[PDB]
Amino acid sequence: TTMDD
Amino acid sequence: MFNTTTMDD
Amino acid sequence: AAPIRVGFVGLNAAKGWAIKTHYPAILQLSSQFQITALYSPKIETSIATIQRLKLSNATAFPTLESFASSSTIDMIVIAIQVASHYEVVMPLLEFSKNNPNLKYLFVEWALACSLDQAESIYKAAAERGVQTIISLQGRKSPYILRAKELISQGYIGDINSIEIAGNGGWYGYERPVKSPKYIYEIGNGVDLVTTTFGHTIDILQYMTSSYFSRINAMVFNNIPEQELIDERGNRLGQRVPKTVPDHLLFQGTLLNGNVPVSCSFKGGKNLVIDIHGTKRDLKLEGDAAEISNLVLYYSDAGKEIMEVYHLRNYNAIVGNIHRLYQSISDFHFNTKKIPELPSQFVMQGFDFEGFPTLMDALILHRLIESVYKSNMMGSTLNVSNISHYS
Amino acid sequence: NAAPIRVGFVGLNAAKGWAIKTHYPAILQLSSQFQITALYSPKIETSIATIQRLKLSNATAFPTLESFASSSTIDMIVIAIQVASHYEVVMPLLEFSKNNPNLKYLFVEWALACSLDQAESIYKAAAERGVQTIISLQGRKSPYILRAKELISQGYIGDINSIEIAGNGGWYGYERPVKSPKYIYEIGNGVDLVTTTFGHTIDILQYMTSSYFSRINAMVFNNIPEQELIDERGNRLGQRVPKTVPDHLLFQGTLLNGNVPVSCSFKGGKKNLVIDIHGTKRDLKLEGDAEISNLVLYYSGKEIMEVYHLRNYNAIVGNIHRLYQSISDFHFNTPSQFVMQGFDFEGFPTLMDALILHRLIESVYKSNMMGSTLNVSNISHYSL
Ligand SMILES: NC(=O)c1ccc[n+]([C@@H]2O[C@H](COP(=O)([O-])OP(=O)(O)OC[C@H]3O[C@@H](n4cnc5c(N)ncnc54)[C@H](O)[C@@H]3O)[C@@H](O)[C@H]2O)c1
Ligand SMILES: NC(=O)c1ccc[n+]([C@@H]2O[C@H](COP(=O)([O-])OP(=O)(O)OC[C@H]3O[C@@H](n4cnc5c(N)ncnc54)[C@H](O)[C@@H]3O)[C@@H](O)[C@H]2O)c1
Repeated sequence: TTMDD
Repeated sequence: MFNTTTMDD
Repeated sequence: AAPIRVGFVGLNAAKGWAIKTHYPAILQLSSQFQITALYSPKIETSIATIQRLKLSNATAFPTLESFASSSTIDMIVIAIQVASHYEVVMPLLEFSKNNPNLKYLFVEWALACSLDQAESIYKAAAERGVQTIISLQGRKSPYILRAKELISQGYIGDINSIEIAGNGGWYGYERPVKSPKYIYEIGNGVDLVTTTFGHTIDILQYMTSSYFSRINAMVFNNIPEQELIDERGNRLGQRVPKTVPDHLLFQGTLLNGNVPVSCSFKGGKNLVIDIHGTKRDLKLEGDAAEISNLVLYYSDAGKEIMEVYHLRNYNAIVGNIHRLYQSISDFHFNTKKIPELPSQFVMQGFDFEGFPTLMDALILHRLIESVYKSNMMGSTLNVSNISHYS
Repeated sequence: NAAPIRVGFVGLNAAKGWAIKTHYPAILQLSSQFQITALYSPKIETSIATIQRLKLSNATAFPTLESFASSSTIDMIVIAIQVASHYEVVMPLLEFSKNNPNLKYLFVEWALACSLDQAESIYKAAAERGVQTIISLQGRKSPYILRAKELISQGYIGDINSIEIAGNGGWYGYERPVKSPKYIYEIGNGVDLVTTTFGHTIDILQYMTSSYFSRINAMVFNNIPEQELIDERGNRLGQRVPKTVPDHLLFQGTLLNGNVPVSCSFKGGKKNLVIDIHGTKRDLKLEGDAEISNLVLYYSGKEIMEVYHLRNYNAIVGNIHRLYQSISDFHFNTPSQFVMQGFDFEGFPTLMDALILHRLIESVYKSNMMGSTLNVSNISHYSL
């Protein structure tokens, strides 16, 4: 997911 | 029991 | 009077953090925010983005130089990979002297890949005289604010102790063959300590209105090789190196009250923050930016009381950035009308109103550094002076 | 040899104490295997009083440590007195005991002594005397500790990824019973949050996981220097007393086997205990309300939780009972003696096991003072 950055 | 039982040693 | 003109570096309609969070916010708050400027290394993407989002006021600049100089911008937002923050913001700040209208600089967390870079950035930001904003959106969660309120009002009494258990992302035994390689190599500004623990330890300090005095940390890489996986969730019989940590042990003391704090962070129930007070215990929990649940307990003839605070359908991920933007707007447009307020503040600190700034981020980076420093040197560090000046 | 182990007691008192509630009930149940032949108190009247209240038809009330320790009517001596008096009583006793060719076992309560120094001296002397030793780390005999130890050792939970521990311990919080010994609240008297609550717990942890620590770091607190006295009703008497023993302990470390991360927090208050062991295949949780009551197993479009709970098992007397059992089995069916139990299932904890523990406890305090992480991976082989 894009939240893992 | 809100006392100092013998286990508290 | 008029809306805030926003210049974006890192806004991309195809992918990224800013499209999922920052944009939806700016969309809702059209009366107060307007995107006037995009910059990408590739101008085609900036343009593509302006059309997909029908940004009727957006200008796609070709260069950092041109972008940073434009006077059509009141606030710049940086939402790119942490490893590129320093290389992009230091120049940008120089160029930005050609814009008399620039008022705000908004940067995503983390600030930089190192305390050094973070210091330079903060220094430069000050020299530029703009108001700064870091993206520690946890400070705007409804749960965090209620907790902070309850605590600061004496509802749990004096804080006796605190325990934190945490889970971090893709730093377990497995990795999506999807996710990049830059996330899993140390020094690129994204990891268990800097990110998961950064955000969490910050809201902790913020809820309890205290910094640490002493801390000790052990950092682990017990999983140097990870198992790749597909979208089904199945292992592809393939291994990849990982130099970022898979476990963090942290203990320390808060200045206010010398409160003991025990913390454990794992790489694989997302989050539990247990605050034990003299009158009440308070607990915050998470699953799957959440934090999604707040619980308070009280104690011939005894009574027990449980208070649960839960917003039924709340999307923390977009919810918190929203409130961060809203908080910037309420500051700009002075919605609570206090004519007696200056145009700028160094830091938020433990204040309810306002927003986290680069100074707040700096202090945090200082705490992160000290963590790593503690681990290598294998010693307990006195960190109570972090947070003195700049 | 078909003869009952003849037991000499120092600290058995029918009116009060730990040994009457635990040791005696055990020896009572196991009459076929244990017999009390000798008591010693500083006051001979109490020894005698005890022999009559308990109708100890075989007990002789000795007047002096000298006489007691010398008597050859004794196979096992049990020491169950305040920790602060262990060293002063056992060092002499051991010397005198050379006049008893029948002495085989020396059984001492935890903690061993008030300091690592005293504990070393005691262990040294115990060795020189050549008896088999036994320390009272009875958690090593809990049914729950053993089940968990088995599951873990049989690979039922996989590799241990990490461990968390949360404990509450004793009257070390904001309040203290008005009828309560002053000494247990003054540091250096062998009874406190670290030495006792944490001692027992960290031991069973090492025992369940069959591993010692390599590195550790500890912060110890006295954030509550003055305590509020209370009555039996549980109400405050508007009176405050000094307390120099700790009210909080933070502990983190790594296990040698697998370099497993261990996070621990101990509080002074009054949910007793949670030990969370996270394995690669399953989670294992031990709970209590500091004597373990309950073992939980978690595994895995469906999730499973399994709870192991014995009913009508009194852990207080039951774990002590089980310790006498294993001593009985030992004297009767089965090396002639051992250095230590280590991580073995059979046998019992010895003074060597207690020593290693005192060494870890000393490190905990040393880490807090030095203010640094310490290497403790050698304390199971030689001096700190
Ligand atoms: N919890 C949080 O607040 C949270 C969550 C996720 C990510 N973030 C942070 O937000 C930031 C952005 O994350 P992301 O995954 O969107 O990063 P990203 O680099 O993929 O997104 C930036 C976008 O800008 C463009 N770009 C890339 N590099 C650039 C460069 N060096 N100069 C100019 N433009 C460039 C690209 O088109 C890219 O799509 C990161 O710092 C990340 O740590 C914060
Ligand atoms: N293993 C456990 O979980 C656990 C629990 C509680 C206590 N204990 C231990 O058991 C031991 C006994 O504890 P206690 O509180 O019953 O001790 P205590 O001293 O209060 O009672 C023991 C009895 O021995 C006698 N005695 C006292 N001092 C003596 C001395 N100097 N010489 C000879 N006799 C003496 C007294 O008659 C006293 O009644 C202690 O070491 C304590 O730490 C262990």
